[PDB]
Amino acid sequence: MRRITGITVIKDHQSEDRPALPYGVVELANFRDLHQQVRTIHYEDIEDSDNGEGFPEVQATPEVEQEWVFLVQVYGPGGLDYLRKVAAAFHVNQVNDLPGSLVIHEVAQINSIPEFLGERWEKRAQTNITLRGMSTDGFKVDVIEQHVINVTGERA
Amino acid sequence: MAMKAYSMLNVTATLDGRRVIGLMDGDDAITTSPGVDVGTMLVGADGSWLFSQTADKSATVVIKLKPNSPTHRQLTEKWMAQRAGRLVGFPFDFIDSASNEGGTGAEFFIQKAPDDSKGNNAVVREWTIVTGEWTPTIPTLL
Amino acid sequence: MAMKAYSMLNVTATLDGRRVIGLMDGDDAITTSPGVDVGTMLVGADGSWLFSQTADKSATVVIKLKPNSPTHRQLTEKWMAQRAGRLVGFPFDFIDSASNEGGTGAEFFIQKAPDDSKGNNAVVREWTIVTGEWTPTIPTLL
Amino acid sequence: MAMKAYSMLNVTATLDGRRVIGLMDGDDAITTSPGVDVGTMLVGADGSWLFSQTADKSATVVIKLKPNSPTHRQLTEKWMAQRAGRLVGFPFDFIDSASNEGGTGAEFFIQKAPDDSKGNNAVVREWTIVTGEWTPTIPTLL
Amino acid sequence: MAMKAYSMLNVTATLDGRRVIGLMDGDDAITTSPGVDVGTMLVGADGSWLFSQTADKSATVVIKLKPNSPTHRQLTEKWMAQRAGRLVGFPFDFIDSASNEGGTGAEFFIQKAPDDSKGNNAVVREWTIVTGEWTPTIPTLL
Amino acid sequence: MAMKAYSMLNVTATLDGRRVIGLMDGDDAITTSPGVDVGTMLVGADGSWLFSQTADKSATVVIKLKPNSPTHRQLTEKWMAQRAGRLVGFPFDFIDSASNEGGTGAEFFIQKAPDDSKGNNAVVREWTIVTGEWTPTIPTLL
Amino acid sequence: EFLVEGSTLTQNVFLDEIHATDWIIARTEEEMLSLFLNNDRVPFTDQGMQQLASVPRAIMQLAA
Repeated sequence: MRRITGITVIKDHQSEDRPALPYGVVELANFRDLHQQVRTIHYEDIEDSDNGEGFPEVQATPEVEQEWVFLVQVYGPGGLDYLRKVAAAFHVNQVNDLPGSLVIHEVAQINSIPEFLGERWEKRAQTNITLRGMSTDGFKVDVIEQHVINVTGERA
Repeated sequence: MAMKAYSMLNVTATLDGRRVIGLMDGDDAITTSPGVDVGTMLVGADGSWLFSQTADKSATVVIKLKPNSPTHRQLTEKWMAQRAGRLVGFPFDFIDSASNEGGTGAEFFIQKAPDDSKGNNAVVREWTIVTGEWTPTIPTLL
Repeated sequence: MAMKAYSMLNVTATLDGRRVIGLMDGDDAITTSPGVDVGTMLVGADGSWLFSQTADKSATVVIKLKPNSPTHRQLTEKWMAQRAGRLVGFPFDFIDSASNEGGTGAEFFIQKAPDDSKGNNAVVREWTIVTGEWTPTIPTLL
Repeated sequence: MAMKAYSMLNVTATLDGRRVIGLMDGDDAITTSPGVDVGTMLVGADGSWLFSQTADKSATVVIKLKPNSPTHRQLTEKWMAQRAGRLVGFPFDFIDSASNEGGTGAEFFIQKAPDDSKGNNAVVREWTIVTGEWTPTIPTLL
Repeated sequence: MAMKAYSMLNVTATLDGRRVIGLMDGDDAITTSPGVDVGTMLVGADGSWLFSQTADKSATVVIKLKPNSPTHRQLTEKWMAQRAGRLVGFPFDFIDSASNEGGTGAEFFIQKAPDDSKGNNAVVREWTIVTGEWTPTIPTLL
Repeated sequence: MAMKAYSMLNVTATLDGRRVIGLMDGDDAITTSPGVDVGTMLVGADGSWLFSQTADKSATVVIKLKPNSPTHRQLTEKWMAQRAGRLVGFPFDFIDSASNEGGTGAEFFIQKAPDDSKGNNAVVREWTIVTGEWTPTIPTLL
Repeated sequence: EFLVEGSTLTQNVFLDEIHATDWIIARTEEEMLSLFLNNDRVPFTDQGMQQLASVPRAIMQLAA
């Protein structure tokens, strides 16, 4: 159930009864990294760890941007207006806010595909909504904390 | 305060108090370029070298606007004000909220003017402004 | 009085009384460009700066017409009139009704002439006109 | 006498009596361009202006022909006649019957010559002719 | 009262009451040069030195005008007046409003005359005037 | 120690101690080019020849960075340090671990600066640095 | 004959240091006032926050 539109929204592939006559459905179509290489690598020491020699273990996390592509469908007698409000709500600020390092990038073309379901032309609409957000992970890695160098002049 | 994804919804530009709203489509709608090269290396006939650093801290900015944008009205009023004889600064400054990257200037001046093309669809209107000093802001959030 | 969508059905151009009708296809059929740059910034070897503003308020306009357009007939009569020896202004002015954007001039002159290409299909005919003064109109409806 | 659709079957060109038949494919097979610009606007340092009109009424024409066209034979005979030492006018004139658009000249001269390329298929042969005077005809049927 | 940008729209020149309007294009349309050097340093064979200061406070001015400018008419009347036998001063004075830089003289005289070139476009007409005294004004606004 | 496949995960670049991380997409993200040609052959009118070898051992490097990269922050701090008046070397050096191909320099200087384009998506930021000496390392693992 | 000690107020607080800061303050206030009156509204987000930050970021540049 989205805050922008006043209707009920549900997940893509469930096994429940159709909720009401007007409602929505969101599916995840794909996602991918956006740039070829990383932005930074964040190193952080694990809280209260030990690698066997009095050294706290080090965890590294890459940071790259990613793109997620969803598939939005609205079923019933108000699909076009409900998706038009979503398209026009992507421009105003303080409204299109998402919690963590997430950004709505673009809302795509909106098509209408009425379908003859259950002895009645069921109005339908569908679009694509794409987000944009950084990447988080963490893997344990090893670090240098000393050096050694030897210098010689071959022939004095 | 994680370094969020880039978005045009967090970039803010101010031109003499009022904001800039109507911008054309494209990967380059507000572009600032420095005046001249930072320096010049001179290598002599023997192999020695000498670097020379310039004192020219100036920049130009190019803004692309739709034919229907209040910033276009503001700029076309400022152009006529300059043509009449009045000459003032109208500071311009722009920044990105995600990384504090951008810059500011104190006194700009209209340097170029767009071409009024009507045709069958909408066309860009490009304005070129020039400053005598341009201070970038250091991106502190990387 | 909402700022309606742009359309070529609301742009009006007048060339010496009569209208302009036959225009070629494309996103640029009537394009006006100013004479020279508005100004020039000069930065010295020390870092100081000085801006210089020009007094050249002149413009040129390019019109693209089909090979069969009454405006083409009017222009090719005016060209022959100039070649004969007569020299007059024939004011040209154009505007968009949706935003009052455009301009006007008092005395123009034919500067270029098209190339008569026959080939297998229709080809553009481009005319270039030049004024000594060009007054844009401020878009009051944004 | 409605302004019918354009067609290459109504364009007539005459080169020293005989017609022109073999023309290459393309949207530009016979193209005439004027010698120089019609005029020049000069704006001084104060803002005044002065327009200058030229007396050069001359034109050049470019004709594109297939490698097998009787006009090619005629032109390559005329070229050799000029090379021998004889110098004459051979008037050329062309027109469109749908709108009476086109022009005529009294004395032309071969200015360029084509490049004989054999290759695997047929290639264009371009001839460039130049006149000292060129009188366009006013399109009276619009 | 900020030191505004330079512009030719704030420079005023007066020649015997009436203004100067028609000026040719270029970075140098009104140029004033002093008569002789301010001084001369003389160093002897031993190393001592002596500076000598002249009493010649005189200047010449060069004005470049279009072939169609009322100032050209005024100057060509004054030249004929001098040729007839009448000899008078006709004071000339010019100044920039942005920095109060310029000068004035009390009695000038036509020293040179332009060359009447017709050609294909407009050409400059240069007049050279000479004074016996020339007082510059100190630029008080920097 | 087989000559493994090439990968960007084994190329290391160091700019004044800290590493370079944020690099734009493309087959060319760090490119170094020598100052001038290695030599010049001069052949006389008789057929003899003479080769001339230069003493200019200098190079320039171009780095392409994303708008959000800590190296961008470091470079934009160094640029302001140079503009203030401080002038230092900040050595840069880069190498490939698979074949020991690359080079190093002792004292570089910022020569160019990027253009701040905002637009609708992310754009490259290109920095150009110049050294007075550049020592390549010989690829010992082929 | 000339003024001496530079018009101090405390041990090492000179008059011009007060005058310049007062000028900076009285300039930023005027520029902020001239910003609510030109634009209609300043939204309550980062977009409007940087718009207000644009005034000191220009006054400091003009002061340096």
